[PDB]
Amino acid sequence: GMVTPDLLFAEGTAAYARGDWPGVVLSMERALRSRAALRALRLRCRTQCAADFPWELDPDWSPSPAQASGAAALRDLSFFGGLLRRAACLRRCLGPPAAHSLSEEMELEFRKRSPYNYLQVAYFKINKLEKAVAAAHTFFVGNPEHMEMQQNLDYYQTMSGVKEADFKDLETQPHMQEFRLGVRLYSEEQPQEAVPHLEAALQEYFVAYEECRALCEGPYDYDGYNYLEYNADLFQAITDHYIQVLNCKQNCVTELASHPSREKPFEDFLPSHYNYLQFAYYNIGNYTQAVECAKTYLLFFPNDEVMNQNLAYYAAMLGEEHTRSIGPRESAKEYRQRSLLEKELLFFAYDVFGIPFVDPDSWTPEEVIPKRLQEKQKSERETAVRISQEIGNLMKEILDVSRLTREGGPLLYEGISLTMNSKLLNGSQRVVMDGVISDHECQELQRLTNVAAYGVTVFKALKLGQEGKVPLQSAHLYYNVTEKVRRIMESYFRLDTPLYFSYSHLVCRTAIEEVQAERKDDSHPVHVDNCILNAETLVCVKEPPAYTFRDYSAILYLNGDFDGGNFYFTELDAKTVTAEVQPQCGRAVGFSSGTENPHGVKAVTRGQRCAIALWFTLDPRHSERDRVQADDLVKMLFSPEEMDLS
Amino acid sequence: QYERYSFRSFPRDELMPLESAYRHALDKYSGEHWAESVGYLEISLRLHRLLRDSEAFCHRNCSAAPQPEPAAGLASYPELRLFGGLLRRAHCLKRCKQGLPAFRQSQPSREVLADFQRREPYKFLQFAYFKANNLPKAIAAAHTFLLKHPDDEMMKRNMAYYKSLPGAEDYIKDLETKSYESLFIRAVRAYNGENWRTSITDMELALPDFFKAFYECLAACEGSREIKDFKDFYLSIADHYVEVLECKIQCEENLTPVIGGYPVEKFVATMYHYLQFAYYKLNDLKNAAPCAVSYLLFDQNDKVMQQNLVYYQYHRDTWGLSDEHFQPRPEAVQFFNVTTLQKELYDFAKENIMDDDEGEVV
Ligand SMILES: *[C@@H]1O[C@H](CO)[C@@H](O[C@@H]2O[C@H](CO)[C@@H](O)[C@H](O)[C@H]2NC(C)=O)[C@H](O)[C@H]1NC(C)=O
Ligand SMILES: *[C@@H]1O[C@H](CO)[C@@H](O[C@@H]2O[C@H](CO)[C@@H](O)[C@H](O)[C@H]2NC(C)=O)[C@H](O)[C@H]1NC(C)=O
Ligand SMILES: *[C@@H]1O[C@H](CO)[C@@H](O[C@@H]2O[C@H](CO)[C@@H](O)[C@H](O)[C@H]2NC(C)=O)[C@H](O)[C@H]1NC(C)=O
Ligand SMILES: *[C@@H]1O[C@H](CO)[C@@H](O[C@@H]2O[C@H](CO)[C@@H](O)[C@H](O)[C@H]2NC(C)=O)[C@H](O)[C@H]1NC(C)=O
Ligand SMILES: [Fe+3]
Repeated sequence: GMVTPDLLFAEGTAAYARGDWPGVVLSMERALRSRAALRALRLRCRTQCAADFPWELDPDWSPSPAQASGAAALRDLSFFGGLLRRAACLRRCLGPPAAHSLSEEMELEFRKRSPYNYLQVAYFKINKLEKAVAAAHTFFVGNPEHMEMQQNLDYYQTMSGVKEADFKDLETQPHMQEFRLGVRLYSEEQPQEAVPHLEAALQEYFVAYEECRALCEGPYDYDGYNYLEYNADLFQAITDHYIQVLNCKQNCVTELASHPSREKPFEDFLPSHYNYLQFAYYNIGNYTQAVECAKTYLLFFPNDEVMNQNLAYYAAMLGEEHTRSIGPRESAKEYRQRSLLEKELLFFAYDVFGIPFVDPDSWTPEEVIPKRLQEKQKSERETAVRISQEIGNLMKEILDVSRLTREGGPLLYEGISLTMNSKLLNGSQRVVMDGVISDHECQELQRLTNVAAYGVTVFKALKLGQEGKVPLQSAHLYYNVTEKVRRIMESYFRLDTPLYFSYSHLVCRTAIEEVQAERKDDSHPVHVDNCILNAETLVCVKEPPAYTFRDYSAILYLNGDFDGGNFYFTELDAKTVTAEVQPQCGRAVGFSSGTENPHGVKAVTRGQRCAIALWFTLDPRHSERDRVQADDLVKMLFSPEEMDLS
Repeated sequence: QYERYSFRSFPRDELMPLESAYRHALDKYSGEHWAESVGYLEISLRLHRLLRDSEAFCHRNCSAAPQPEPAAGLASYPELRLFGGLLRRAHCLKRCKQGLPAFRQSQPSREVLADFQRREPYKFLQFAYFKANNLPKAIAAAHTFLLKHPDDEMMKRNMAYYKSLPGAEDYIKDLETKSYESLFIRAVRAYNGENWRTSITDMELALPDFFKAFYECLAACEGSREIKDFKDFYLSIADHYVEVLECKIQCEENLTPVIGGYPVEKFVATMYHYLQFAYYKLNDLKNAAPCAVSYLLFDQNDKVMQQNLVYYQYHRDTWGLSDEHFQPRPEAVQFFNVTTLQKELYDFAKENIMDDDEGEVV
């Protein structure tokens, strides 16, 4: 009765642990139907309320001067009155909001369709072979990396009552299945049955798209614990929330075309639809529909040669008046207009507020992008092609290829000496370089961390420096040194894609000599930053409760007098030691955070050990939301401006 | 302590964060030192006033901007137009807030601003003034704190003690004064002296100043909030605006000037009443009619004004007036519309939006 799904999932899991198959099938079916009903109810309410009270717009006004503030007040009040009415109706419609809040873990286990595995096991337990093979097939389609269930449905097919047509999916959306069936069955060069299916595969898409647009208005996504010190004004809250909502809306066109069987999303979905449609239409002989489809494709990429030839050939063969008569499909035009306006707004936001965004479509005209972004993109392409030419020349000069090409860099800054390379350190993608900074810088960093303190981020250090508790020069030096280490480590590994931060904090370890009695356990078990290692299983997992976007990692030490607490690299078995690095002053160790490099830290002895750790990702979607704030703060404090108050 | 103050030019020697100066002042006050505490308290008050005026100047520059003309197609999509305009406003405000010096130091926490609005430092300031032989200043500080809070007990005893002291009978002044209240007092004094032209001039000067101050106080009222729950888009912003609307509707009565300890009611109505009486006494109906129309708009029931409005209507052109002299002034229309709309929005909101899960403790 509209009960929370995770409770039913837990009850079913407990019953399965006991082994009561009727209980588990009942619980799992109830949970799945509950989720479906909840989604349908939310969609219906949220799409009816916004249509009952249309958004109003009456901007016709020209203010007489000094009669200016009142117009702003009136406009703001009218807009917020409309908003309040919409919110009142939506709240009166929806109902009790407690049930809709669920954590991530059940979301992932719903994505993996493990309940379907539970259903197949239970249905086999109670001789329900049809539903059992249905569940097996849908789990296989969802995740095709389990040979055991392949044997399972093979053995299911061994005993009678099973048909090829019985293999029906229960989770994949209709439009994707229709499109795949149409393309596959057109691949046999049979044109007739090709036209209807694709046409159907067209319509559903648009409808499907609409529903996604109505399921994006979700709760804000705070950066973990950053809501304790959130100090945003009202007009900042609106902008941030709406920018996130618009980003999540525009992210949908790269999700509606991603099928779990394929490892990468399809490219240019709607234009490919139109191209296949026009080819099939010409083969069938519906000539006007063919010229229509060609024309509506030409609205997307206006500079394609082969289809220009095709349209010219159609127009020469056909009477020119008919070619003039028909224009492009209206729905595609409307979709393009909406998407283009949204992209323009999002790119303006990226230019000004420094909130990142990546275009999911390849058909945007280059007139909607500001100038600075164009210059940055040109520079990025230039450096990428330069790196490609350099690596090509280096390969021409020729694990050895990896050992000689993927690392070995320029070391642009002076005073840097390659101390330990990959060949000596017994492995791949490991670098140990010395003399990143002098002793003075280490001393100021140590003073900064001693004055106030395990959680001092660069942003926090700069804020405290602005307040006056900690000297400012130390914070400025911290920011400059972190940028410097980013640059050098990125340039050493010959990385074409630009590099972005993910986290950067200073820390200090203080030995407690009174709790070291019989403390034979390691300070931290050997692990990997990318995945979670299950020790004896000897297999990793890209499991979201462990960050999956961190790619490169770096650490730099500051002090040069203690004992214990070394750093070492350990093989996958978590027993043998491959290499170790002796801590000193100005030592930097860098490695890829992949599963091939498990690192380990020994326990510390008498003294204090302080160092900085850094993690870099390659995906521009995952960058800190405080780095831009820190950049703005440093621009505030050390790049002053002036404007006439008179 | 407001003598050496200038928004255009502020000396850089005393540009410290507000909390640091306030904490130093309290620590010195507990340490029995007097002169240093006096200086630091004056510094803190000046800094607070500078911050408030900087916020006002920043929020006057941005909202009062021409609306750009959009493309023809974009006019078919309302929500995008609205939020794009709002985004442009936010970007302009953020760019213009990296300007004025007062915004380049530490931001005070919410509680410091809350207590400063409550005018609490004036108590410590008056005690310090007493400990340094500055009796008129102490009297002024005591009266200034008493004006905002008239129900206290120890401050009344202190004020009675000061009044008992000889000589302290004329330095009773409000330190945190405004222009419009002084202009209103002068205008009323002139009116009771049966002088007309001076009253008209001063009162007309007073009107737009009060309108500007009220609009600024409305604008700078959209403060921050502490996040305490997660909701959907529409609800989780509607609650924020409900709180801001409460703090907004608690704004008109604060700006009301007080005389004799009894705040006056219907301030704008009193303004227009005095203006109309003076204009009638000067026999210039051409200006008299709009004032009567506006006051009758502000108060729908008054026999006296219905009577003389009828008498005005009986002479359609005897004084030589046209139909452009029976409609309200634009400014009064703006004020009345803003007030009524805010009242109605709060009334509508306090029936459906906020959850009813708290009750009176029995
Ligand atoms: C091209 O295919 C359509 C698909 O049914 C044929 O039928 C047309 O269907 C559309 C759908 O609204 C409408 O235009 C008419 O109902 C149908 N007739 C025409 C002339 O469009 C259509 O006949 C086919 N054209 C040719 C030349 O075979
Ligand atoms: C880190 O910050 C800056 C960035 O390189 C370093 O240089 C400062 O910035 C200006 C701009 O070119 C330089 O010309 C000056 O040498 C520096 N500024 C000043 C005011 O001297 C800066 O030196 C680095 N930080 C430290 C502590 O050296
Ligand atoms: C509002 O703030 C803007 C932001 O600087 C200022 O606009 C300036 O306007 C003058 C003439 O009106 C121009 O000469 C300047 O170039 C403008 N500054 C810019 C564009 O940065 C100004 O302070 C305010 N504008 C007004 C009062 O019209
Ligand atoms: C508030 O503004 C509205 C529109 O800007 C105006 O409302 C008109 O008020 C007059 C009398 O004041 C009425 O005769 C009209 O019928 C009203 N029109 C509408 C559309 O409501 C007016 O400027 C302000 N409202 C009032 C009641 O004065
Ligand atoms: Fe680590």
